[PDB]
Amino acid sequence: ITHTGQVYDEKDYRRVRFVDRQKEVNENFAIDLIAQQPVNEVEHRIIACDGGGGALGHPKVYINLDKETKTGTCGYCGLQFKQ
Amino acid sequence: DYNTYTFLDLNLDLSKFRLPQP
Amino acid sequence: FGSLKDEDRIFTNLYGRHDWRLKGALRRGDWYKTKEILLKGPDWILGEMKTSGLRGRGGAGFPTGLKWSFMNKPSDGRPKYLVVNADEGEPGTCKDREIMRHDPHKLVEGCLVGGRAMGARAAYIYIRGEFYNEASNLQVAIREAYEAGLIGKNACGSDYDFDVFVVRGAGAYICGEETALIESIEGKQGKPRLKPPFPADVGVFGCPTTVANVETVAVSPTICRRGGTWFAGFGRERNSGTKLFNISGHVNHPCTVEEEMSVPLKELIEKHAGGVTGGWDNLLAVIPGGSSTPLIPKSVCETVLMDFDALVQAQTGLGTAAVIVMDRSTDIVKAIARLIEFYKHESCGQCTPCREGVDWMNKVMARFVKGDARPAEIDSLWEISKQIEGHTICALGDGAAWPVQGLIRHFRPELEDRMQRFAQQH
Amino acid sequence: SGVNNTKKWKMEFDTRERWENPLMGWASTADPLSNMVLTFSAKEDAIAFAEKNGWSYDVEEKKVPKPKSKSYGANFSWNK
Amino acid sequence: VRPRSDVTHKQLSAFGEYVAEILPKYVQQVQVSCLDELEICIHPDGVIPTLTFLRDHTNAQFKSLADLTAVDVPTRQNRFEIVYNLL
Amino acid sequence: SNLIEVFVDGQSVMVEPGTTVLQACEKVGMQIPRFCYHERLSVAGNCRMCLVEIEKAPKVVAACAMPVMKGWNILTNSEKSKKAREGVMEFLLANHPLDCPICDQGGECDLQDQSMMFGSDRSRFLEGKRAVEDKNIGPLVKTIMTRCIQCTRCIRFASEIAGVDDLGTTGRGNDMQVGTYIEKMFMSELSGNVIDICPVGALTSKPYAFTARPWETRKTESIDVMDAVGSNIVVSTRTGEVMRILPRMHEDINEEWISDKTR
Amino acid sequence: PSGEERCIACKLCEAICPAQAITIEAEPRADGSRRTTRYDIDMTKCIYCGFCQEACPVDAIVEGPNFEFSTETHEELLYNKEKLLNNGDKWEAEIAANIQADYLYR
Amino acid sequence: PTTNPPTARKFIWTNHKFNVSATPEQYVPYSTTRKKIHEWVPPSTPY
Amino acid sequence: FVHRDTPENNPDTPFDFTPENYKRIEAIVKNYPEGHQAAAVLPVLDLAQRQNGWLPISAMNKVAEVLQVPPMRVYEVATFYTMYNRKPVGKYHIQVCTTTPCMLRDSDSILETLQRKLGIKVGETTPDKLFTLIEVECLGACVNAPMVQINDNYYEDLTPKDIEEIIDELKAGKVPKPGPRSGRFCCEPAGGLTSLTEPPKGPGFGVQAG
Ligand SMILES: Cc1cc2nc3c(=O)[nH]c(=O)nc-3n(C[C@H](O)[C@H](O)[C@H](O)COP(=O)(O)O)c2cc1C
Ligand code: SF4
Ligand code: SF4
Ligand code: SF4
Ligand code: FES
Ligand code: FES
Ligand SMILES: [Zn+2]
Repeated sequence: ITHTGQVYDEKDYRRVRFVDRQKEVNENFAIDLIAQQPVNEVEHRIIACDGGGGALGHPKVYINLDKETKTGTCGYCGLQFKQ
Repeated sequence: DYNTYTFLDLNLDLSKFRLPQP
Repeated sequence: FGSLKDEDRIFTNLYGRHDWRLKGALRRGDWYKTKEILLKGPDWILGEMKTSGLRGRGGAGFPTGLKWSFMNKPSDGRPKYLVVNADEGEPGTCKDREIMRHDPHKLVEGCLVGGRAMGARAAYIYIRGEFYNEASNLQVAIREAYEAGLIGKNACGSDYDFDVFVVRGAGAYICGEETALIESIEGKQGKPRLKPPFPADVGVFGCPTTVANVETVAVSPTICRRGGTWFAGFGRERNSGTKLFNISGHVNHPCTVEEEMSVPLKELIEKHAGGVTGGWDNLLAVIPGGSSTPLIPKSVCETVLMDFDALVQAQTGLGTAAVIVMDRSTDIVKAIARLIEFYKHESCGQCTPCREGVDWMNKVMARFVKGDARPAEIDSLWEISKQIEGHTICALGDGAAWPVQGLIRHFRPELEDRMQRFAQQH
Repeated sequence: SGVNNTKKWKMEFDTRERWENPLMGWASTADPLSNMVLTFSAKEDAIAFAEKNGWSYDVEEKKVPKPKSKSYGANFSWNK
Repeated sequence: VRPRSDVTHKQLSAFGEYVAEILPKYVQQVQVSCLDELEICIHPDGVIPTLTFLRDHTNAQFKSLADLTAVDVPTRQNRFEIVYNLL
Repeated sequence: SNLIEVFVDGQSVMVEPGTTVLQACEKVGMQIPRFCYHERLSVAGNCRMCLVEIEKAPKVVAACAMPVMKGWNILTNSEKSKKAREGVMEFLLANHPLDCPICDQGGECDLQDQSMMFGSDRSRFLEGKRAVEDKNIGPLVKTIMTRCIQCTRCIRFASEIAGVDDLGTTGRGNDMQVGTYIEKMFMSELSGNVIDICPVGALTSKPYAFTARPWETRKTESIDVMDAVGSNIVVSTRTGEVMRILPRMHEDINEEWISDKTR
Repeated sequence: PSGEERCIACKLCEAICPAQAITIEAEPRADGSRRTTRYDIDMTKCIYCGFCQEACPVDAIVEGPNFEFSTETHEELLYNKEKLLNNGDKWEAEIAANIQADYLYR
Repeated sequence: PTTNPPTARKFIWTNHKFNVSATPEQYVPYSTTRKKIHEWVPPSTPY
Repeated sequence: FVHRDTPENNPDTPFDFTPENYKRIEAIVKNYPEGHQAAAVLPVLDLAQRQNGWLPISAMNKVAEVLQVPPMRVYEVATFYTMYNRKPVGKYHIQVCTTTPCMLRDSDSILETLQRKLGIKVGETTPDKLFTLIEVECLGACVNAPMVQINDNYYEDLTPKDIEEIIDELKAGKVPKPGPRSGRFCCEPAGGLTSLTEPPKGPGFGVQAG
């Protein structure tokens, strides 16, 4: 159910906690939300993902898009870029 | 004018002269 | 002073004009006293070198005699060796390309004359692979010599047995370095070693070894023939003998001519070679020893004798004595910038200070040519420059820092204006 | 490769139960002397603390790296 | 870098010697930190005597007790280090 | 006999002839900041982060590689030997990708600490950085090699401690990348030690990728039971489940190394 | 903005929390990305210092404007990743405005 | 908010909720981490 | 510097020294001290290139076997030096020297001339694969500043036009008089010898006794 497949077993009693209450979960899951964003087709071997917004984003990092097969993915945003 | 193997082949020719190995 | 006589010059075959082959060499009488000299013994030969006062002749001008002497210590059961670097990579150096191509023999007897001085079992000549044709010339010459019996067992009538080999370089400036020539000879990657295990002590293949600029090996037979005194007389004090001078760039007749070392610079371009293109007034700067040495502007170019002592007083190095001249028609900021590009495309990357430092100066230098960088950045490069100068495993990092230091030292106002020019147009 | 944390002797009490907590899954411990690690400069002083406080002790001798001979020349040995 | 006046490190140092001389039976060590603070160290028996001299001496009146504390160095045989700070 | 006397800041330590300058400082107790020098790996001199200043000498010397000589005073903390570290650390950091909150050698970094202790507080590298394509060296070691400080301890271990002789340097300049030229996995026992021996977090462990962070890990010293060499090991446990087993040094049994199986 | 949670589990928000409030355990997500399996701020333990706001490199954990979250039961005050992420989604518009106003200062 | 609206980011809620504490929508804390020590399930086939 | 196996460039391309080449390899090994065959890596690897300009990964592997050296070692040497192609290369493979000495004597012009002459941009090769243009660094021969190395030959002291002439010679026919296509002989003073004007000396001259 949750982001990590956290689902109390059919016999676990913490399910009593959810009795007469809502088990809080978020419909918007990141694993999926990042996928939607398309691969950025940059034209330089190495590009940088400042995180969007500079100081309001994530530490700046340079990605090597040299591997033709795969696409570079910022360890921070998850945004992907291909040459 | 010299061929691509000039250096190597010339050397081989010199092998006979080349003093014994260590 | 200067004005060496052609008669007292060493490579008469310079500029060709005489068969680089043996015959022409016999008329030159290059192989005249070779048997006798070797018969004299290792010590006597090395002694003549000391008397000569001959310095390096290659990159750093270490006293040749003392250096070679370091392997005149008794053999410890490992064959001693001779390595004659002919990489000739320092930008501006065609100095060596001559002896190798024009007068291969002089170097062949230089090798055996030098060999008995160090008691080397054999000599390997690392001519840069770029010069394939050059190689063709020397082993033809080496082949002639053995056919004659001048080299090999029974070398020139001497019980001494010396074998000379030629090794292919593969387009690396660093291969030139003394510890790195060895590793290329050893077959590993061309990465210099640290000096604590000195080259004589740990040799190639762990056998004592010594490395000489081809010019240094070539003059040793003629210096023994002419005697140290004749040679030592030509130079100024410590700086001695006559060193070939290659003048390239912004000069009317660029050429390599050998002249009395300690020859005034304003004169070198004036008497041999040719006048500074556009008049001596059109001299922005000159780099006396090649790319590694700092360029000197026209303040000293007027009166600077080109001897290593005089240059070190001037803060520049005689080096390979390659004179590169820059008229007032050149963007020095870009001239030196390509030399830093020359060093980023070439340093081995073994040591942290050169690897990142040379790349760091390249990035800053490219911005400096554009003028994008602010004025405060200029003194930073200075600080980046000396971090690289004293911390590097080899001298190339030493060499990369000096041109940067020269540009800031004498042309700081021009770089500031390029700084200013870009800021104004926004 | 720093050795500044291998200098002073420490005496540490034996580890005890760390059961998972049902409500949040946090680790839970019933042993008070667990997180306590006292630092003593010398082996003799630490042994003294155990004796007067009455805790049992089992001292482990310091083991320091043995001297190792190194020299850059070796790597370029004729025959290694 | 903090500004340091050596006037104090000299004044306090001298006083330290003065106290030590006057109370040599108990003063073991007298040091001035690099922070210009004196720290006479006394044998436990000198608690009464050293304090009294400081509370009632014309050339060293130390009327109020800022604090009494005890660091605990377990390694140290004498575990506690009673520290009395006076003004 | 065979006991030169060298002074480390005037402490007259005495060392067997042959001891390096770094080793001389160790017996006094001082520790030269070092990268690319491991006790049981050959001296290489790649980093030059250990430059010290023997007294009355024009240039600073390489600690890990300079045979000490009689009389020398090391001046390890000399204003000079600090510029010789404040300026090297400038370089290692310049091409470094700042993903320290990705680098799981976060608190286990000999490059942040040697930077927080022996280096400067800022940066002047206003230029751009470099990036090196990663490599799937294996299923145990995750080589995020854009982190590599080209210290060549891997290429040594992979040749000297283990006889793999596969890892090697490729190219020259600032794009010397120390990865297998063709993609052949580094398959050998003793493989995981590369993780422990790379001070940078370029190549680290793939199973223990992001499960923890070292300050939290409670470290209990125990014995290897997988094999009969009985190698000493430290089991790093967080909140009661083991997170990592890494080696702890036993001169006689496992001297800083452990098998691929038992970690 | 894309929808990928900012936290990358560096876990120094846990390191600098004065009260030991934040508990983080992580594992590489299927995507291969670094993410926190469990992020639990115990608000009763938290003393609202705001250092976590300070420490985060990606600034994933922020001190949100709402002060009215009084709860009938003690358990509700303990917060897991889903409540905080939901709290983040609800107040993101104002949090973004607040960070926008104060980032130059920091 | 009318004058300068806020930034919309295609995850932010459209219906924001008040204190749900007394109502059954309330957060009930739970560990989101999966099991750690999986166990050997016996063999169901009689030996 | 990564060899991602490709159908063309990968070991499926079998490599083996022609019988003659192997003979050459043997001599090369003889020069070096016995027990130090590994030292012949560079020379042998070059011979491989002589055989096949591409010098494919397979070739590198063969070199290793022939010299009984770890495969990685061959790779290191190949990826370190620059005279090794490690890819397919043009029949002519011209290289233009662009260090400051040459540039100061207008090397850039030559490169530009070639770019359009060749119709191919630097770092690239002609469609017929006849010519590959590379901006190489100091190739020595600086005195004859304007200079380029076509294949092994060194064409020097060239004015833009000269190259076009040379390229044409290469494009139709062969052996286009390789060398400095200028009035100067080698690196002599262009106008006239500043020295060495007089005849050379003779054996024994000014020799110290013995
Ligand atoms: C980066 C670098 C490149 C070098 N290139 C050359 C060269 O091309 N030719 C040369 O003779 N020496 C060169 N040297 C100097 C050699 O390392 C060595 O000092 C010299 O060849 C010794 O010869 P000598 O005793 O005749 O001076 C170079 C040094 C460095 C650091
Ligand atoms: S290695 Fe990992 S941790 Fe150490 S500095 Fe580089 S990134 Fe930060
Ligand atoms: S990988 Fe680790 S060890 Fe191998 S070089 Fe890069 S940093 Fe040094
Ligand atoms: S919250 Fe910020 S700091 Fe705490 S882990 Fe996630 S990212 Fe790192
Ligand atoms: S440790 Fe001194 S060179 Fe790296
Ligand atoms: S720079 Fe082109 S010849 Fe040396
Ligand atoms: Zn990103």
